[PDB]
Amino acid sequence: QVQLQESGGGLVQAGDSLRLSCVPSVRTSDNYIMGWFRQPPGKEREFVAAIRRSDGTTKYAASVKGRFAISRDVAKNAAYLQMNSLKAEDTAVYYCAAKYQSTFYSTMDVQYDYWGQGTQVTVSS
Amino acid sequence: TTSAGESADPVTTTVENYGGETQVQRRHHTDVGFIMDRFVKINNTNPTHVIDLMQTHQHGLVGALLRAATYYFSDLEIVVRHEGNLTWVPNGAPEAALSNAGNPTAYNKAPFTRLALPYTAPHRVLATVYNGTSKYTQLPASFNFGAIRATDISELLVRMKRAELYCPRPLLAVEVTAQDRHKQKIIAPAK
Amino acid sequence: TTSAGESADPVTTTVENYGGETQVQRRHHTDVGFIMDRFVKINNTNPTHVIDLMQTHQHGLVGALLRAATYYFSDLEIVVRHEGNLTWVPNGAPEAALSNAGNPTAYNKAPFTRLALPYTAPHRVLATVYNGTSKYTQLPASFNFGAIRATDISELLVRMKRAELYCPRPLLAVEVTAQDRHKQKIIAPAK
Amino acid sequence: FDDGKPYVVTREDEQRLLAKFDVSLAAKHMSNTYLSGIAQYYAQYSGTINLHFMFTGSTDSKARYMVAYVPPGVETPPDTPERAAHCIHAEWDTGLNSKFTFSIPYVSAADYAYTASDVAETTNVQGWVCIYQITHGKAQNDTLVVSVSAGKDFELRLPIDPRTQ
Amino acid sequence: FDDGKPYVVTREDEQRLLAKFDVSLAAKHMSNTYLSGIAQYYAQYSGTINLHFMFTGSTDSKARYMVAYVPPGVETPPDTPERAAHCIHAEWDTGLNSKFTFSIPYVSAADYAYTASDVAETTNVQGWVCIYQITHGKAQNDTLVVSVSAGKDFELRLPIDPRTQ
Amino acid sequence: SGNTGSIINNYYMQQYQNSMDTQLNDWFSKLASSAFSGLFGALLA
Amino acid sequence: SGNTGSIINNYYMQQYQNSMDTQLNDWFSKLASSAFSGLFGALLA
Amino acid sequence: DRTLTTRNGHTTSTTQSSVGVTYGYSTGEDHVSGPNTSGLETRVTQAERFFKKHLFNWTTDKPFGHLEKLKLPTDHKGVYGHLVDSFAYMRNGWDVEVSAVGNQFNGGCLLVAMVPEWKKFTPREKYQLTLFPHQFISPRTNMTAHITVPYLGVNRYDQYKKHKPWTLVVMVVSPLTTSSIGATEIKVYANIAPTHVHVAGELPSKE
Amino acid sequence: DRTLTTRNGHTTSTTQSSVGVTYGYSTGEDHVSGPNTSGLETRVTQAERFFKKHLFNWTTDKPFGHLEKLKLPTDHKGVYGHLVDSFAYMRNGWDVEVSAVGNQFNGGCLLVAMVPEWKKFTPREKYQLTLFPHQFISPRTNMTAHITVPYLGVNRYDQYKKHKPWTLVVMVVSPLTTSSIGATEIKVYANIAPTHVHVAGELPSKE
Repeated sequence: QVQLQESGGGLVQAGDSLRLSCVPSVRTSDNYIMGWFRQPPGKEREFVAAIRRSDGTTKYAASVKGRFAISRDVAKNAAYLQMNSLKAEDTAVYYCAAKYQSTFYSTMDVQYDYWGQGTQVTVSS
Repeated sequence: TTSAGESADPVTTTVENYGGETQVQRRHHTDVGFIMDRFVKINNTNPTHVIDLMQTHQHGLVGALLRAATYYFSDLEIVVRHEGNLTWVPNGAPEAALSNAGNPTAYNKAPFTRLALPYTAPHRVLATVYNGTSKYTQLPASFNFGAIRATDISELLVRMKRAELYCPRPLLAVEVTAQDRHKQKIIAPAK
Repeated sequence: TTSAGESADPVTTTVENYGGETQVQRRHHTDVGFIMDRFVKINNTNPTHVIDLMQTHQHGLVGALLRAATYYFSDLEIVVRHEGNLTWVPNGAPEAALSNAGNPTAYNKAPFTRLALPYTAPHRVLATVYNGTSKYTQLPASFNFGAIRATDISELLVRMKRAELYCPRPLLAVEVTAQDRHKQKIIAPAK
Repeated sequence: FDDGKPYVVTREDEQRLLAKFDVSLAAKHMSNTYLSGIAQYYAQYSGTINLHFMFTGSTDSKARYMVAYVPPGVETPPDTPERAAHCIHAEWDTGLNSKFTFSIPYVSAADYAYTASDVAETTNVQGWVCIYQITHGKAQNDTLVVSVSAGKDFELRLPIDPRTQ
Repeated sequence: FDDGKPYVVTREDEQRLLAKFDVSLAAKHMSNTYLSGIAQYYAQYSGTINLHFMFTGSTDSKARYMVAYVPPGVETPPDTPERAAHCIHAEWDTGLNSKFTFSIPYVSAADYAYTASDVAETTNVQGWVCIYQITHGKAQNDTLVVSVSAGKDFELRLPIDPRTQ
Repeated sequence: SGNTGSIINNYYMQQYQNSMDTQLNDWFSKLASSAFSGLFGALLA
Repeated sequence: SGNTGSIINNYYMQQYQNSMDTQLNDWFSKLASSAFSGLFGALLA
Repeated sequence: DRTLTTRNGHTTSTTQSSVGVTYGYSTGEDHVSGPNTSGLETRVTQAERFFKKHLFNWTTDKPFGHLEKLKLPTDHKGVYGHLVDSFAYMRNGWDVEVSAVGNQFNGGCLLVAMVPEWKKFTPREKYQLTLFPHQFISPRTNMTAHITVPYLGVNRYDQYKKHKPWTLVVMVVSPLTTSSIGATEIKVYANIAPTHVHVAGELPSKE
Repeated sequence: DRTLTTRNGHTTSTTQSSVGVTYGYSTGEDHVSGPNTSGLETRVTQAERFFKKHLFNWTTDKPFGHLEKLKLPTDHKGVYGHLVDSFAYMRNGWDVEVSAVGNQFNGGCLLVAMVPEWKKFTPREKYQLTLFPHQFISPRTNMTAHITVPYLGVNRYDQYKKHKPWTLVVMVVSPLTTSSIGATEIKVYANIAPTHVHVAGELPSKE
């Protein structure tokens, strides 16, 4: 059905910033929730930040609350995760996701539908 | 046909002017009551939303065809997808009235809620433009259909019932940059 | 009966020619409107599908009986099994119109969706074969019933309503390789 | 017919049996017909089936033909017109009118018949149709074209969808 | 028209072709019209399309114009009124009445036409409309304003919602 | 009227269930009914 | 009566389905029907 | 009894081996004036007349199923041709007459049919070519077939440089058999004439 | 009051400086069906429509008696042309309309006449050019002349590749006088349309 195209990964060192992007392949008229999951080396996947398509309702993790910022482009049908002031612990594999089926805030970080192959972000010190 | 242009009278020449034949036409699809009667999206919802029709997208079907009129009258239907109960207060109500169940409150069923609301504005007609103010770019605050409230609202749809439009205004199309015409992809079967 | 063969006139001899008796017949099941009115599968669905009836299987009941006519007219019914919403745009629409909810959009209920669509092609009849082109093996791109779109579509069924067929064409059966007749297994109770 | 021709040719032999085929819409001879192409999509049938015989020989070539309906009850069909003269048949020679239509009767036990032969079980449930060459004069390579259409009371009954898809 | 003006100016040249545009509600010349702004929200159309020509030159300036409908079937439109005189056309000069209305016919194969041109495929499905300057006397910078409205049997058919939102 | 078996009228108007035909002839029915039968020439039953 | 396609009457009264208009004229229909057609001056067909 | 004369315009064609006229799908045209042409169509009676065309040589080494086609309209050099390249939309039916002259001491059968919206036939589909308006040419009986067909298509008017609705087809049903006193070869010709020629949408000139 | 619209076929032409229509020698055609064509003539209504032509530039240095002619039929690139080269005998009249657009602050006079069986005029014979169907173009009053003439000749049908009965003539009567506020030059165009086009004797093709 829907495939996700990720962009903007790479390598930085501590203190810099990165910008991740993700655009879905089809532009159906749904209320999907673009989110970001990260999987640290030798650990399991976990939620980072999500955003709703209709409004700019953003969820966040306790780890990254003041640093990270997520936004959406209504025109280009995109979503961007602006990572700021990276820590050496932010090294992981970052995945996007879709979650088309239900769009309520209380469940905005539990069950996504389409993932799309992850990007590699490896910050140094 | 030749006529006085500066007088601004309407002139409708036919193909009969050179032997043709005007054919029978059916204009059921450009009827004002017909074309405005479809659900269209409102893409900025809040925990508390004031139903203002000028919040429809300006380039949608209903959004643009509504911007192409100065005044209008309509009832309304809304399709809300919410968590918890949904309270509706009419036009003119305090904002604190939205926390009580004496007002129309809908206890949420599974998919969503579909209601029909009347026209409660104190004016005979509503307007899309206003030249001036109403206190002692921005329309008067009484140009709305009420307000809704839930713990969080996911989507809102609206539908104009018994719609009436007055005093038409410009309605534009996408502009052609350098082509001879605006070319785009049209649906066609595979293979 | 004996007749001039090369004149190509139809001749129907009876069993009365040698003492028999023509019996009463009922042909309700070979009625064109009756036999084409059943749901048949479309086995190539996409996230975006353009409804073209020449995508039914060529050896199915409706597929083959449709290939056995030059022209046809029909309304339509579709049964779609999708995720998310299902948008439908009529014949002639841009492909970008399929991302907006001003068009017929179906919010998915549990099992599937069953709709009824009209005939929106600009021609009086559609065709299964075309001898030539339409731009300045492949039919014109205007030979369709619209397009649908969802995040992914699992199955699509179509049904022809008020079907009319014109100008019949060859309709073949499976060929017999070396036998005296084509023998196959027929249902029979166990034991 | 054999070699995939719509016609049977007169034979310079002692054999007077031109062609023979089962009364079945699934026969090898009817595999390329419209009646068969329609009948493949139904379960049962009943009624008349017409055969047309068009002679395409020269003017100086004469012949006399015969067609017989051999209902089921014998193991093998007859191969002599003298022996098949005891069935339902018809004879006709060649002349000004070059076409001849013979109507196969629907004679059976049940009111309907299957439009598909079940399995490798032999001896078709309905009979056979046997075309004979009574005689011919100076007709060495002249042919007789055969075609089939539905009768006045023909009928197909129960729609199905049997092909592998 | 060119430079984004509602009018065409007489030319001190050998060229007698003022303007030319496709018969399409998605044309570059109709991009700023109300007929086009409405027609963008429908799939198909049919019927008449009226053009109005208002002359805004002085009293001491005369001219004679011509408009032709060039249906599809040629690769390039004609650029001479002598060659475009074989289409459907009309001529008119300037005088007391400063307006002129010409009605574009709906002539095609199908009963309806798309209100949107498909892809970079060339040679618009409907024809062109060509405005010519037959002659003019002492009309150096005088203009001719063009506008369009719907005809008596015009019609839009199937509502859609095609804009990116 | 093919393959519809309910006796009650439809809930929706005819204008919405399907499209409407406008005006401005079964060939093969007449071509089969006008077929030749009987015999040709004389008969001696 | 725009975009409603059921033949059966409504289950709810008119007083509850929508509001009620009180009293105390299509301009553009008349402005288009009163348009000029034909010709001006004489004709030589 | 089998003497027929057809007159199309100022042209006639007589045959004494007539077997009848076959009407396909209709005995007369439907409404030529519709809403798509907006009252601006006209009829041309100078274009409705016969013109010749050579189809094929019927030799004895051609087996059953040998197909020859001719898409209509063809390359016309007369008034019909200037009509086709002078107007944008045309419509007309056809009145076809095929002749294969040998002698009565030949044998064989030809199938002359008019197929709408031609597409190449598979070897098994040629057994059903008699689903279209057709006639047979048997040297035993006749030398001339005659079919008359209306105009049909998805559109009421056609652009013949883009689409060809009709196609004339001649198939060998029974191979030609000759003897010492029969014609060793047969040449097949067509005599076609458009019917009810209506035009619309005059085009600019090229000069 | 001086507004005229002529519609010939699917083509129109409006003028607001009309001065009337001049009929020459007849107000309508005579018998188109005669004994020389033996009942085999037909009328073509698709050929009766306007086509443009450029006559001359009316400058101030052209004195009285400056003659410009245009023999009709001209080199036609549309349906009329294929008619002329497709049939052997034709006949039709003419409906001519000449326009010389300057402005009302010019001076001069033009003579637009339709001369049958043209022959070159001597300088003294140009004083009598008003014996033929004619009109004047004076920038003072009008910008458009309009004459309508029937078909005439020694024969009822004509072979236009051999004979041209009619000729359009424009003569300078009074030289163009311009001022600082008048048009310094005037270009003259013709808008001609055949009338009652009948043809006979279809010709073979060239292809």
